[PDB]
Amino acid sequence: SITTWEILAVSMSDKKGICVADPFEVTVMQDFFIDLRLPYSVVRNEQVEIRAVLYNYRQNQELKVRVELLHNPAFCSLATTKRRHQQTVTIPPKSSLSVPYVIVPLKTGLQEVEVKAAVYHHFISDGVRKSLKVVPEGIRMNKTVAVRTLDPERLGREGVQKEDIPPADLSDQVPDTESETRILLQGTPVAQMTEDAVDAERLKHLIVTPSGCGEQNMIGMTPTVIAVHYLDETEQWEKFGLEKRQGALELIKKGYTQQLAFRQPSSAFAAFVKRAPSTWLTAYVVKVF
Amino acid sequence: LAQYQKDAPDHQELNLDVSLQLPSRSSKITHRIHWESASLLRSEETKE
Amino acid sequence: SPMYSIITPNILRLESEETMVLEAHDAQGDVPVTVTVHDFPGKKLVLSSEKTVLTPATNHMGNVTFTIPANREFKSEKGRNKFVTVQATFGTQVVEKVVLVSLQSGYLFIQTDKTIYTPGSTVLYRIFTVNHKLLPVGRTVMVNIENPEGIPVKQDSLSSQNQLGVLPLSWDIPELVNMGQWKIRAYYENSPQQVFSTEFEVKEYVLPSFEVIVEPTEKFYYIYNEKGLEVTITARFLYGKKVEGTAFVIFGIQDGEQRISLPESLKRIPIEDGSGEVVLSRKVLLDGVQNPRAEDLVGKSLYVSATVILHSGSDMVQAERSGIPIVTSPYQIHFTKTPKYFKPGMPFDLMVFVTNPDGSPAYRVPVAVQGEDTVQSLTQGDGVAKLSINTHPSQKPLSITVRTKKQELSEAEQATRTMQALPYSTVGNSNNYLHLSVLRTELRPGETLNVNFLLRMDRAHEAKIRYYTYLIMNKGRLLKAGRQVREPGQDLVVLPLSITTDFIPSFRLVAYYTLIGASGQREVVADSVWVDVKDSCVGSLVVKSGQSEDRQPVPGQQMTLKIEGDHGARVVLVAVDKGVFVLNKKNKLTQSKIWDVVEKADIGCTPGSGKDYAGVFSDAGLTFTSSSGQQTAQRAELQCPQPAA
Amino acid sequence: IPIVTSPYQIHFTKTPKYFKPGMPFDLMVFVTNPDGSPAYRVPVAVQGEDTVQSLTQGDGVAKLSINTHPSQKPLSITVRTKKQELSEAEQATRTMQALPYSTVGNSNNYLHLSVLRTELRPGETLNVNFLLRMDRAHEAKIRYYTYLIMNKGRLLKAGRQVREPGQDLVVLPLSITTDFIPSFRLVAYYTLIGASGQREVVADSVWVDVKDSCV
Ligand SMILES: *[C@@H]1O[C@H](CO)[C@@H](O[C@@H]2O[C@H](CO)[C@@H](O)[C@H](O)[C@H]2NC(C)=O)[C@H](O)[C@H]1NC(C)=O
Ligand SMILES: *[C@@H]1O[C@H](CO)[C@@H](O[C@@H]2O[C@H](CO)[C@@H](O)[C@H](O)[C@H]2NC(C)=O)[C@H](O)[C@H]1NC(C)=O
Ligand SMILES: *[C@@H]1O[C@H](CO)[C@@H](O[C@@H]2O[C@H](CO)[C@@H](O)[C@H](O)[C@H]2NC(C)=O)[C@H](O)[C@H]1NC(C)=O
Repeated sequence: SITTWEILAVSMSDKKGICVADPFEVTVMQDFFIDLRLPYSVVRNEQVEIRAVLYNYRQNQELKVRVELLHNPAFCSLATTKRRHQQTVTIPPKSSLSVPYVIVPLKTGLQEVEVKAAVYHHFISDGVRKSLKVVPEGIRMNKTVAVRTLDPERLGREGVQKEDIPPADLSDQVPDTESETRILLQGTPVAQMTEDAVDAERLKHLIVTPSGCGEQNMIGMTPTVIAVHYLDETEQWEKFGLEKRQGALELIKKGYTQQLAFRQPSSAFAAFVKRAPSTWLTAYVVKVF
Repeated sequence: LAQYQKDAPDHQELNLDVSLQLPSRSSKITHRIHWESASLLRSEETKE
Repeated sequence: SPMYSIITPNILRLESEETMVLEAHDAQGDVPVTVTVHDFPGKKLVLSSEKTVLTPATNHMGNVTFTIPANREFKSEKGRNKFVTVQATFGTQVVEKVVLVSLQSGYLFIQTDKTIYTPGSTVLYRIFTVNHKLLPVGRTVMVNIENPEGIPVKQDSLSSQNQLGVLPLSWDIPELVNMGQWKIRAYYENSPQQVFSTEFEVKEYVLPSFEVIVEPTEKFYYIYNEKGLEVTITARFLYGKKVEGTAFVIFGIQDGEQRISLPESLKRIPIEDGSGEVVLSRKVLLDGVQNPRAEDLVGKSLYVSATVILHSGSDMVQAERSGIPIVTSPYQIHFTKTPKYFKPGMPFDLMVFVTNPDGSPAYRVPVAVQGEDTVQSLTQGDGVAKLSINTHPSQKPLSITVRTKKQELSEAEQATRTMQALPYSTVGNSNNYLHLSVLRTELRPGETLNVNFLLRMDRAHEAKIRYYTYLIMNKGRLLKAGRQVREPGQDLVVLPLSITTDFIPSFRLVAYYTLIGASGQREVVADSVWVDVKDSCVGSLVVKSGQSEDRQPVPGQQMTLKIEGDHGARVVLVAVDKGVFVLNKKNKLTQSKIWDVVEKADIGCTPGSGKDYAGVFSDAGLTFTSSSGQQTAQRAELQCPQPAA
Repeated sequence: IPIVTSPYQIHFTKTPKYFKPGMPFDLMVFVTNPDGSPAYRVPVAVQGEDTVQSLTQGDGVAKLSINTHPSQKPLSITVRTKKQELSEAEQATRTMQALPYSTVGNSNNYLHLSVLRTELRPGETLNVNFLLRMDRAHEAKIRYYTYLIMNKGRLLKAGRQVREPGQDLVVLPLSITTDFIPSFRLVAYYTLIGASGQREVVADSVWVDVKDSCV
């Protein structure tokens, strides 16, 4: 191909990291050449025009060119094996000349087209062989077969559901052509069933320092212990303050250390060690702990 | 209110096991749908 | 007693190294320090490694490192915030703090061989897998290819371990396809919520043989220009020779996302010597709009569409220039690189960012403060100008307005911007400050930079200041930290800092001192500044020609590709016709966009300074917590707060 | 073509030979190739402490600095290059001795100037920094500075820079024009009646190189 190429280079170093280099440009060129500019696709069995452009970049020399379209079994033209389709043209210097040809596509697919040209009194020549798609007449259609709901509890009864998809009837289909069937599945996103929790605005007061007797230490430790667990599961430490969970952790640890000081030697609890042990308070600490 | 959250109720209960029986039928395409794939698309293409 | 101190970033990342800086202040003798990382909330213990000893020979310093693993337990919550807890025990006194965690683990960059493809062709694509340090990492990547309406058609899962962070893969486009924009999306396995993407187009085309350039004389339009907007046309063949043809060009107006076309703006010019020129006059534009006010035209934008055909008539290229602003001002002034917090009674530096109306940086334009015409300065290469004021000890905010003074341009053409800076708050209004000052140049690796530390306090407490503590934040992690000692009477000290390749593209320096002053109270005063570094490769890959002669080689000829680069590096290649890029040059990856993605991932939000010592660290992106009790502000949001604009 | 042990030549030619006691001091080190052409991007360091290192700019000048103590004794300064692969016999070195400033009546009241070190082109701005050092009883008496510019053997520009109390540092931007080519000197001073009622003058100066080009 005659153009300027742009080369992109990216390096990967285990110590110097990724580096995307500056693009390097290489201009590939010949002084005399052809560029056959085909369409991407052509309708089969309809006569079309191809445009072959021939370029002359001498600064003071016009050139006599014999240009020829070659015979093709897949494309009908004036070029046959006995009789060739050739012309004799003249290209002025620092200019380009376009030579039209007319052809007819004969068979479907990506078929071959070839042209050549050579100049008189110099031995510089060029040939261009490209392929272009011969498409049968017709157009793309993306119709929908079916759109239906799946629910095995609701449809088919008792958690089992069977459902068929017939193929498309497509009587307008072009003969011997591809036909994809795109199947898609997407679940149903169901949400909510959650009520609003308490916004933790007025819950900032329940941090109480434990103090006093064993029951009184349990009174002061009572709102501090439950509030951390509520704010853990409601994750409202963003509004409340992340520093206050560590501060409450010291008060919960201080409450437990003070709670073990009123422990009876038979693993029981009361306000004092002199007092007879309380059955209800023993059950309440087990609920708290 | 903590036990109301923590393991809070939610409308999702997806546990779908869907399988297809192909025209080529060399294998049965089978996928699963749960909560992490609730809004996930699953697509397959044929050539016929 | 001595005060123990821990400094870490605001936000910690999964699957990457995290720097932990331990210091003790005013300390005597050795103190052992044990380090532990726990989860939040509760206690499951995620990391119990590392310990060190703060020594007076090392000025009670100690930097230790760790790495955060991620498992199925860590990756569980994907949508809402979660935190962890850092524990460091200084002798018998423990200091701990809850830290915000980001779930990001690195970067993914996707290169395609073309920006636009045909039905029935192959797409070649390489995925580069790097960590946060832009170094190749071996992880499992999940890649998906989606349709124009968002349907995944092909998906992959592969690890790049022992492949030097390169995943070369391929896929064929079917002929049964919907033309339009197609998207490739990718994410790491251990970070599913961080999604990377790049786009390409599918169309039915053949490549053109020439390119058309549409060049406005100025990349904006001034409304009261009687001549109007001049747009020069340049057209040449792809191998570099001049195009002879005839161009058809039409103008239009873009208001928001909606485009309006001006039909009578059409002209027909021949393209001679590879060039042409067309002018849209002021009368035709006002005749095109039905609103005769010139004031309502401000804020909207123009676009140009050209259609050029060769005089052989065998090829055709359509080009487009768009986004040309209709403005009263050929410049845009921003305080985006200026800190919003001044030091009362201590001079303050202004870094003024001036751009062209499209957004490109303006070069060598003189700007001045609105107060006093004597203080003027011209912009440097990156569009930054240096101004400064001599601040009074006003505890009231100080309004700063900057206006350009470029010659010949009228006062309606002079841009201006107005902001309001805020005073630094000292601890207990002690009026004891720290002021940083530094050179403002384009920084290349290998240069030295003089950092200046100015102390302001009463002389009864100046003898208690024996050191400064500095840290360097670069790319969201701590790169370097240390102490700079000070003898009495040396209110200014200088520290030379050598620039290496690790400092690219931008870094923040923080510095502080501490003492027990006033009525026997611990005081912390800090300062910070943001510095831009010239965007370049960490390495240096260059591609050039091996041959020195035979200019424009023949088709098919052998030539020598010469590749100079860093030793030990792996290089990937692709060679593309430029006619693909004339059709579609969007989404091309480059090194400047890589540093732009890293700068968009920065956790610092302000160009230095702050409302106090805590605001200095929080705006820079750092957390501090001391044993006495002074600590940074809580931050539970990963993103930066948005300016009022 | 010189036959040498050293591929570089270190000179203190652009460094002042007089230091300010107890105030940090700047070193401008001029390094050349053996013919005399300026060396590019060679790292030099002070002999005392390996931590303070810097590389030369385009004009062969490197920036080093020390944090000076109030020694009334002269201070020896030795600079040595640290360029890699080259042996210690190949590393150039130079040794000088700087001299202390003498204040009026040993009052220890100084003036310190500091400035950026870049290649200066016409049209750029240059921040000039004025640091005052004195006791606070006389800091309220210093209300102004007096500056002058010497270029090509004649005075080019001069003026006053006012100062408010508590503002020991002030900054003055200087725009570079074509008149400053090829090199110029800035002087600055203040004055007051201090100590026991005695007139005192304290001054400081610096020499700046400008990029050689046409006016
Ligand atoms: C058939 O395929 C086309 C794509 O070729 C699809 O319709 C497109 O929908 C997008 C919006 O997502 C529009 O931007 C395009 O203009 C549409 N294309 C058209 C109208 O050709 C869709 O899959 C199918 N559409 C129809 C109308 O059958
Ligand atoms: C933190 O400690 C590490 C110790 O591993 C330091 O790394 C060494 O630093 C010294 C001096 O900078 C170098 O001479 C060594 O070569 C480094 N070690 C290795 C293995 O390369 C690190 O510099 C320290 N960082 C801070 C900020 O204090
Ligand atoms: C000394 O006085 C002369 C007066 O002739 C000053 O020249 C003028 O300076 C002002 C302000 O710089 C300019 O606006 C004028 O245009 C100058 N006059 C002319 C005729 O051009 C000169 O600047 C003064 N120099 C100093 C050092 O004070």
